[PDB]
Formats: sequence, C-alpha cells, structure tokens
Amino acid sequence: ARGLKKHLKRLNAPSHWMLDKLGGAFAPKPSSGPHKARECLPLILILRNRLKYALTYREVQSILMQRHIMVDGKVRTDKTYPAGFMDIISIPKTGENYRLLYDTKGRFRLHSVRDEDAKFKLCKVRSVQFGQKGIPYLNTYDGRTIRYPDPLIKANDTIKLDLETNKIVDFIKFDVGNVVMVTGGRNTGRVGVIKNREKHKGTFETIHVEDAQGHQFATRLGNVFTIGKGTKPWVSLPKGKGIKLTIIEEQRKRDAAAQA
Amino acid sequence: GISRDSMHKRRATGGKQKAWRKKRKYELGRQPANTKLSSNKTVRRVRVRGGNVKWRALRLDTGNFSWGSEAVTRKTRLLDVVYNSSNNELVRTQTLVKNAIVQVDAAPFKQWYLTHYGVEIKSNNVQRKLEKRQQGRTLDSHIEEQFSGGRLLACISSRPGQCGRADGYILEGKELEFYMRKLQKK
Amino acid sequence: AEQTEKSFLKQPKVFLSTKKADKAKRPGKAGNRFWKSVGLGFKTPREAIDGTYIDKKCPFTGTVAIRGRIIAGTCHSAKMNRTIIVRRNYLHFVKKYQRYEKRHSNIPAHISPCFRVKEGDHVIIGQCRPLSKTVRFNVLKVVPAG
RNA sequence: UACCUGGUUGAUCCUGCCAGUAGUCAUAUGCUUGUCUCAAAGAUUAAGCCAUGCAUGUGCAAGUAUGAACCAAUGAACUGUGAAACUGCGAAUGGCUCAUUAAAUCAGUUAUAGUUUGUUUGAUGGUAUACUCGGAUAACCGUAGUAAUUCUAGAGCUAAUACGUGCAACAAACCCCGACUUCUGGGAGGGGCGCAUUUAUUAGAUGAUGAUUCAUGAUAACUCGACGGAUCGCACGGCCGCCGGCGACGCAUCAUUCAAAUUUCUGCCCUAUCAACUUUCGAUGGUAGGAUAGGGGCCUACCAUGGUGGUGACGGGUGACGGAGAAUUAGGGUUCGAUUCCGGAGAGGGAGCCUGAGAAACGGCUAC
RNA sequence: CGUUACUUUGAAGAAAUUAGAGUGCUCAAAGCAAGCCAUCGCUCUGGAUACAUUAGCAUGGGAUAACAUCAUAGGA
RNA sequence: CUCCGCCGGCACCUUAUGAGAAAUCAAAGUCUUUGGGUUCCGGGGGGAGUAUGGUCGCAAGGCUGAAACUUAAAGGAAUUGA
RNA sequence: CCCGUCGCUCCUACCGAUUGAAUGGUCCGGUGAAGUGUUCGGAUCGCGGCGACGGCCGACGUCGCGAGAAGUCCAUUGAACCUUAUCAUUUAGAGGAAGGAGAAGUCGUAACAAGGUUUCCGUAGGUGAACCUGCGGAAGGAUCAUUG
Ligand SMILES: [K+]
Ligand SMILES: [K+]
Ligand SMILES: [K+]
Ligand SMILES: [K+]
Ligand SMILES: [K+]
Ligand SMILES: [K+]
Ligand SMILES: [K+]
Ligand SMILES: [K+]
Ligand SMILES: [K+]
Ligand SMILES: [Mg+2]
Ligand SMILES: [Mg+2]
Ligand SMILES: [Mg+2]
Ligand SMILES: [Mg+2]
Ligand SMILES: [Mg+2]
Ligand SMILES: [Mg+2]
Ligand SMILES: [Mg+2]
Ligand SMILES: [Mg+2]
Ligand SMILES: [Mg+2]
Ligand SMILES: [Mg+2]
Ligand SMILES: [Mg+2]
Ligand SMILES: [Mg+2]
Ligand SMILES: [Mg+2]
Ligand SMILES: [Mg+2]
Ligand SMILES: [Mg+2]
Ligand SMILES: [Mg+2]
Ligand SMILES: [Mg+2]
Ligand SMILES: [Mg+2]
Repeated sequence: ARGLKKHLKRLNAPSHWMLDKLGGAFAPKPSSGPHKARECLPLILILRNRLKYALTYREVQSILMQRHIMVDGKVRTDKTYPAGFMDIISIPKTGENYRLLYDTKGRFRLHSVRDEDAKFKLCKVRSVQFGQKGIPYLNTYDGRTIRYPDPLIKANDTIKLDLETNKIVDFIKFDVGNVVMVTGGRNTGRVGVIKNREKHKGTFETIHVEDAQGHQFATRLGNVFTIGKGTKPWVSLPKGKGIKLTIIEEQRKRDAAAQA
Repeated sequence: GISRDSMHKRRATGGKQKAWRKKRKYELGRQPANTKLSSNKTVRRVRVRGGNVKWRALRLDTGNFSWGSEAVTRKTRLLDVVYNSSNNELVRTQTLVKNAIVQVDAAPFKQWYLTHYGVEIKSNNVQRKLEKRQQGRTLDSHIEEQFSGGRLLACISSRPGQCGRADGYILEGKELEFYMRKLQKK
Repeated sequence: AEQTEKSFLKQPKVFLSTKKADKAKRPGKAGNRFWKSVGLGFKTPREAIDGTYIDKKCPFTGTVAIRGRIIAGTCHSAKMNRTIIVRRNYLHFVKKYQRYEKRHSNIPAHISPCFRVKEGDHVIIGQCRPLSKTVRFNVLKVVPAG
C-alpha cells in the first residue's frame, strides 16, 4: 500500500465485537485515539449493536451529533472513537453511566456504575521519565500524559484518575497479592490475585494469577491490570466476578435455569 | 534516481537476485552536497520525508569550533582543508566533510584566552580572578606553535551536507600529534 | 598502536584531551576508556575494559546494543577482519517419514578484539543492528574447543 | 463403509498392468428441466486491444460574497438564504488483476538501544500601527486568439485562516564580562539567555532498562529558523473605560494512536544430462566519509581476501504470486490453492519525477 | 558458573473455513440469532469451546539418545 | 590309524513346527501378530541400453542415459494333454 | 510355434550440411531522450535609495536589495537506439538412417524336442537374412550319479 488503510473488512474485525458474517462487507474501522484499534469497542458498536439506542449507521450519527454521549466526561461526536477498557461512558440525558470492562469470555461489557463511581477511571502507568525542562511526567496505556506524578509511582502501576479534576487521587503499586484483571489473551476478563512474578532478562515477563475459587493461570505483564489493593478491587465487577467457568459448569447453569 | 535498496546487489552466496519490484521513493538517495570551502555561502532547503527539513550546504566559509580543554566555542573562518582520511581528491577540491582536517582562524581563541586568563599567547577583583585562573594554567605548546601562525588545526565534526553547517573541534593531544604526523608525511 | 588507519580512531563522546583527568570516575568520563555491560547475564571481558583497541561495533566498548536473538554455534571461519562465520547445526524434522535430517546455517557475526577465536570454538552471539551487508550479530562469549 | 471386479491359460496358482467401480467449492459440453431457498460467474488462452457512458469530490453558527442572485425587510459596513470562485482537505483508501517473482514474496516468531508517521487522544508553550500592517489575485466584468481541449493571452475591480510582514502581556532564575569598592568578597553597568537547529565540554551518585557516554539538567557558542495566533462563531455579563464565558480553526514539542520501513530465526515444488559460483565494473569483511527518515557495499575512497557450496551453492524449469485454505482422505498420505480474508506486486513495456504526512501514484505529470 | 534432542505444562499461533455448544430460519442447506401470557418491558439474553505441523518463548522431568569432555583431576 | 568332544570352513542328508506363486529354501525361516543396522537397486511389455549431452579410452568401446511413439498383455511356477 | 533380411502403406522420432532462417534475453563497446541535483545566465518583476526635473501622480537618467523565466554547464538516474558475440526459443531443410503399426508378398528355417551343429553370456571377425565361427564363461542341459 501507499499509505494508511481507511477501511476495515468485516471478516478482519476484532472477534470480541461479535459482528455477524453477513451484515456487510465492512466493519467500523476505529479512529485513532486513547486505545488500540484491536483492543477497543467503537462508539457506534456501543450505541447500535449493544445498547440498541440506534438501529443504523446514520442513526448513530444522529445520536452522537446531538452531543448526547460523553466518554470519560467529554463529549465525543466521532462514531469510531476507540472506547476502551475502564472507560466511563455516560449519557447525561437518561442518567446512565457505563464502565467498559471485560467479561470472562474476552468481550467488552457495558457495566452500569453509580454516579459517584463514574467520577473516576483506573489507568495503567506505561512509563515514568523526565520530559522537557527536566519535569517528571507519567504516561498511561490509554494515552494520557500526567506531569508531576507522585515519585512513588512507577511503570506498570495503576492510578486512580478523577475525571472532574484530572488528577491522580490514588494509586496502586504493582505488587504480589494485588487483585488484577487480565485485559489480553485467552484469560481476558479473568480476575485474581498475583501470586508471583517470574522475570526473564531480555524477554516478556510472566505473571502468575490465582482467582478466588483457586484456579491458577499465567499471562504476560502487558496483559495484567491492577484493580485493587489486596483482595478488594477498587471498581465493581460484572456478574461473573471475573471467575471463568468451564463449559461443563456453564451447561450446569443452563440446565438449572431451564429446570427452574 | 539514486536508490538505497538491497535489490540490485548480489546475494551473499554470489547469486543474482531477480527484481520483483520497481524502486520505491522511501528508499531514495540524493546527490551529494559536495560542500566547498568558499566565501560565497549557499545553503539550500531540502524537503525530506515527513515534510521535514535538511540543510544542504554548497559553499561555506565560517564555522562554530570548540576548544574542548578550554571548554570554549567560537565562530571562526575556515581558511583551508588540509587532510581527508577517505580521499585526497576532497583535499584538493577543498571539500568540507565530516572528519576533515581544516585550518581555522585562531584570532577569536586568542582574544578569549587574553580576556579569560590575562595571558597573551584592571581591578583588584579582576586581577584576583585572573591570578586564580593563571595558577595551574597549562598550554601544550603545539596549540601554541600553531597560534604563532594564527591557524588552528581542527576536525569538522558536523555533517555539512545534512545540517548545512561546518562545525567542529580544535585538535588537541594524541589526535593532534597523529594529524601533524600525517600532514608532515604528506 | 591501535592507530592503524588513515584516521585517528577514538571512542565517541570521550574527551581524551581533558585537563582534569581522573581514574575514579565512571567509564567515558575524565578521559577514561568507555565500556558497558551488554546485559543478559554476560560478563564484560577484562581485555575490553583494559584494551587499547577502538571498535565501534564492539558490544562492550562500542556503540552497538545487543537486542533480539541469542544464538549459540561453532566458529566455522575466522579469515575476515573482525568478522567470523558462525555455523549453527540443527535437526530438521521431516513430517512424512517421522525422521530428522541434519541442517546447518552460516551466520556472520562481528567479533571484537577482546576475543581471539579459532575455527571450531563454541561461540555465543547476540543480535545487534545491521553492521554490514550480511552481519547482524556480535560475539558475546567464546569457549575454546579444548 | 479400513471393499474390490473383468481381462494373459486347455485348465491352475502368481507377478503385473489395462479396463471398470466412487468423489471433486472441477471445468467444458450434451440431453432434459415444474416449484423453494442458496449462490459462482472472461482466472486458465491474450498483464491482448478497446467505441461509449459512469467509477472523486467536498460547506459548518464558526476562513473569504456587493452575483448587476433569491426571499424577507426598508438609512443603514456586513439582514438572511446563497450559486460562482479563492482558500482548506481528499483523491496514497477502495476496486481490479496475478505478469514478474523460488529464502525472494509469504507464514509464524523477533527487533528498532536503527527510523518516519497528516490525523486522533493527553500534556506542554515566557527573554522576537498593535483599538490590528502591506501588496496582489480569483470569482465578476469585457477585449480576444485558435479547427480544437477544465487550450490560451491582454485590460478593469475586490477579499482572506491565500500570500507577505510585523509589535509579539510582562518575569524571575542562570551564565559571562565587568567600572568602582575594600576587598578570599561586595558590586553598578553591559552582554547572553523563548522553542527549535548544530557542535563541543560537563553532571546524571551510590529517574529508567536485561543492557546505553540513557531520560534529562548545566554551560559555550551556532543558524541569514516558513516556529512562538494581525483568524472565525455564539453568548454577551461584571466592575466603572477596563475586565469577561462557551467554542471553532491554526503553529510548535513530547507522548499516544493509526501505520510503514527495515529487520532476527525457521520453513518452499521439479531438475546434477546444472559442481562449482561470486569478485575488472561490490563479490566478503574493515576504516573514513557521502547519502537516506533512519541501520547497511546503499554508494565513494583506501585496505584486506574473503563469501556460498553433495546438509546441493550457482544455474535451469514451473501452464509458480505466498498464506489462511480446498478436494479426497481408517490412519499415514496425494493433489490443488487466479478469485471475495491477510501479505505482496502491477496499472501496455521500461525509466524518471512533482505534489504531498504518506506515491517512484498511473481514473497525476515527463520522456522513450 | 556442560549443552541438546525428547517429553510435560503454560502463553501465543487473525477472522473466515473445519470440528463442535446453544438456538424449530415451517424442515434443510443456513444464519447468529433469539426467548418470555403479550411485558411502555424483562432474561446482566446469547453471540461457547476445541483444533492449529514446524520454528520461536517459558515451566517441570532426565528414562532413552546425541555432542563435548572424561589421571599434569595434578582435585579441593 | 581308532574313538569322544570344542571352534572355524566348503558342503551334504532328512524333516516342517516355518516360509513361499510354486519350484524350492534349515534359510529364501523368525512378516498384516508387519520396525536389528546399512549400501545398491525394480515399478506392465516394447521403443532401448537406442538418441542426445557429458565423461573415460589410441581404438574397440565403457560409464551415465531419455523421449516421441506403440501395445493388452509380456512374463514366472506348476498341471493335464499332444 | 516361430526368427530375420528384402518388397509396400502409413505414423513417430533422430542425424543432417546449407556456416538455414525467424523470435526474444545476456556480453562488449558506444550514442543517448527525459527528469533530478549543480554552474553560469538574467527576459522580467517588485521594493526601496541619492539628488534632481515637471505638474500626491507620472516620465527619464542615476544605484542597491530581493525574486526570478528561457537558455546553459557538470554530475546523476537512465528509457531507448546501434554494434560484437553468446544464450533461450521457433525453426525449413536436400539427403541419410532408426523404430512401430498395418496389410501381407518373398527367401530361407535361427529358436522351442538332443529343434535335427544342445541353448545362452562376454568379446572379435565374417556372411542375403535369419545367423556362422574363434577364445573364455554358465546350466537357464540332454548329466544332481562310478569308492571306480
Ligand atoms: K507499503
Ligand atoms: K491529499
Ligand atoms: K514473518
Ligand atoms: K543509512
Ligand atoms: K564500510
Ligand atoms: K496531504
Ligand atoms: K565341522
Ligand atoms: K544354432
Ligand atoms: K537347447
Ligand atoms: Mg487405503
Ligand atoms: Mg488498495
Ligand atoms: Mg543525554
Ligand atoms: Mg558508515
Ligand atoms: Mg505466473
Ligand atoms: Mg491465492
Ligand atoms: Mg496464470
Ligand atoms: Mg474475477
Ligand atoms: Mg488482496
Ligand atoms: Mg503501485
Ligand atoms: Mg491491457
Ligand atoms: Mg507509474
Ligand atoms: Mg483506468
Ligand atoms: Mg488507482
Ligand atoms: Mg515390512
Ligand atoms: Mg517397465
Ligand atoms: Mg533350426
Ligand atoms: Mg541347433
């Protein structure tokens, strides 16, 4: 190619979007923004496929051009805006607030949150280093730069950001024993506590996580997001509570529900 | 045009590589600046990838030169090109390239040395600071003997064809001895 | 002794003509020879720290960084200036016959003067930036045949 | 469904092939063809040649209206709605094809501590007539030329977020020189000092990485710097003329995102009736440069004699784009993979470019 | 402060295709829908999972096997 | 010379519990209950060990070695008859 | 049952001079469009300047700065053209000489029985043809057998 791609073929769209195969030749190509294209949930999908507010592309445009949707406290009119993990989606007309979390099957789920709980997001620190003028600055995986961060904050940390004031109100150090959520790979959406961190020089670092029921899983450092200090996450979790179920137990639940 | 691709080369085994694509613009080369030492300063704007700017010096006569032991940097005129390590053609053509050895005017450095040390190579405060600096003052007598002629041996550390400037450092110590031996063997 | 070229050969960003010379400072400071640990658990040879050679492609005293693959092998040829051929021997599985066949790969690697190598020695190379047309590796450890 | 049957003999048992028997998201063709759903479709030969038509244009409250434009109003700069045109952006995506191409593309797996990146998101921005500068030009208008083309000349007007200039709200700190002072110092005054660029010296200990003379600071200078707002909409209030909100557009830096480029390892069909190949004129490596966005014989100068090869180099063939995959399959396997997804490449064949963040672009230009 | 093969487990190995869970498009090939006594709504509705040579990364194992050594041990 | 053993060699006789299409074979056995190691080498019959290329040889020739085309058998062991 | 030569109808392949042609690719020399960079160049256009003249405008002489077209120089990329030879093709070809199939004539009877000289292998020579002969070898022999 002689430049950037503008189109996303529907077959080549992320599989967690759960787009259907015959809905068209194309999928919404996510715009550049805070989250990666392959790891985000675009606004058009949230509005039409998930919340059912809109029925068409044009209806999503109509809703967004009314300035009805705020992402993390700010009005977005781009339909392909890449909304991502832990983002607050608020509609200050119906009075509903949503935190974009992962279910245990790797798919973004709009989790309803309280009005007070929609006043902060959780960000993962990507790096800490000196900017111009020798001023220390923090950057996250959701594209934010924060200057003069707390010196106790290091890379891979989780900071609590107040959307109203745009400051770090609290932070969590990436340590063994902190409850985490996996945001990438086959364990996406799984919640557990870190048991040990296995480091290997020159290559990716492996984190060993054990969930509440005792199942153990391992994932790379880049796919781990701390959500609480200790065994108590700072945000509310979806109904699964991050506890992945085997297909046999899912069938048990379905059989019990049908029997009732 | 000039390209930088590995397409046209032979393989490491010696076998010829058949072309599978025309030349791309993202692998181009441009013709050398061939910066000459001349008092007709010409630096041209080269528009490069990303909409960025490269400065292409064609003729230069003045440079920014650093005397590292003294930690002083002065703008001096370029007088001559004397040694090139890659091609004496560049010496006879007076071509300014990075790592070329040149003659630079010593007058700014003489002036700074007189002002700073009080030594040519009116207050109690000024005389006190001058005596403090003069204590431990040590020149190397090679820089001194070229100061006698007013020409300092210098090495162009900047790339004139890229930045449009002919900057460098004054030669000192073992490098100075090496290049004096080379110039006397020339 | 090391000035065997038509140009003086200096370590970049090391001021040799410094007046306030000192040996208790870190490498590259006060005219000290610059050297670095390559990382990845590889010790810096003492002949690189105490050497007088100037090699910009040296992993320990040059400007190259070791990043990417770490490959073991045997010195197959050492007839080039600071460059050797590393032969890697491996078994290629043939699916249909459920057997293996012996296959080899000739990897050119730059070798710094801190190592002396002979054909047959066991060497450890690390991936670096392209140093020439065929070289993308630097010798990091040499184990003699005996 | 892990399957066989006829055919050599006068008869027999074999070896062995011929023939039959089934499939093909496999093509063509023949005959026939009522209904429903589903659906390939000028790839194979000619990446052969193309009449005609269409396939890329674009306007918000928010750059620029005085249409001799329309509706509505009726002493006022500009009502509103606005064609045209300038300005801005896009046209580098998509679509099509498979000719070239056999460790090459490509696949998985690395790397950039070897780079560029319009845009998005986040953060950042201080030492350079002002109650606001200048000259043009389009549309318009009217003199034309030519057989002719979004071929073209001259004249008269007038805009800017076009173009070009220019105060750039003010400051501390820091560095250098330094009259005087009574003095290991004090110190007026003068110069430098935004951001970016280039070089050099220095700090970075015992902030960061597996690892950097790293991030970053300081200092000396340097550059004839396309930087540091002479822009627009809505609302228009608070203090006595001064302050004042919500936006839009634009400049620069870093980060992020969208990506590319290059790059590590391993992996490809047939052929030895292809066993040597590469190296004048780059072949393999080294030094110093040049060039490039950046590494690199990518190129140049000098130097050395290397580099690959029966573990098949080099060469040749392919009716060879690679892969995901497809057909058939007890298992193992055999054959196919032009075609809708990913990657690559090309736009009659070569070559060369301009613009642009991004093209060696072809529904862009230049030449053969 | 001997490697490697081998084996085990883990992370990856796009989607679509394949295998396969659910679901009465009237069936089916399909599709990724849908279902609920009828509900100004609800089921957080669902939109699983498996496979994926070789090569690469990591974990445990050392039987089998390969390579390197293997009486100046001149050992500590 | 005689007798009894052991190892090694050229062979022979009998026998099937074996194998084989059988002839026959004590290996030609230990094979659909299929795997000790390794080299060469065959894929219906002709064309054909021919053409051509290469290589060796003084030559004669040797080594390597096709295709087009053609054909439904050719061939092996054994039985009965003539 | 059968083998071969010679006749005659067709098919396939081979050799083959004519230094056989046609097609394209490489090699060697050149020529070389066009672009890009560079050197001069300076049509022209602006801004100002010194003083002056004439009635802010306008003309001329005067002198600086800036922009800059055509053209031009060298370099570079380099299409394309010509030349030598080579390679890969396509490829006529007088004539020669095979093989196969089909009719099927002719001369014999070489292989099958000890096939009427047992057969065959290697090599050499000869002959209308199957073949014959010499030397060595084999039984796939017509002998598993003479301690007689
Ligand atoms: K590309
Ligand atoms: K554009
Ligand atoms: K790859
Ligand atoms: K480079
Ligand atoms: K080099
Ligand atoms: K653009
Ligand atoms: K015996
Ligand atoms: K006879
Ligand atoms: K006989
Ligand atoms: Mg079978
Ligand atoms: Mg495209
Ligand atoms: Mg630094
Ligand atoms: Mg270099
Ligand atoms: Mg092809
Ligand atoms: Mg394909
Ligand atoms: Mg084809
Ligand atoms: Mg098609
Ligand atoms: Mg494609
Ligand atoms: Mg193209
Ligand atoms: Mg065509
Ligand atoms: Mg083109
Ligand atoms: Mg077209
Ligand atoms: Mg196009
Ligand atoms: Mg067997
Ligand atoms: Mg045969
Ligand atoms: Mg007879
Ligand atoms: Mg006879």
